[PDB]
Amino acid sequence: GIVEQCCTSICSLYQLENYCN
Amino acid sequence: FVNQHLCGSHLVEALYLVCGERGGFYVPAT
Repeated sequence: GIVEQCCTSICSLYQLENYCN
Repeated sequence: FVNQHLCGSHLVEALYLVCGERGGFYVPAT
């Protein structure tokens, strides 16, 4: 869940790429 | 790119910079 991952917590390009796949 | 809290259009921008520029995008046009 991109919102729970980035709005709520800290996320990085490493995780962002999984939402690109 | 730097790791930080990202939301809304800023989140979409980050996704674009990392992967939309590779052609891997679904573009949420609004």
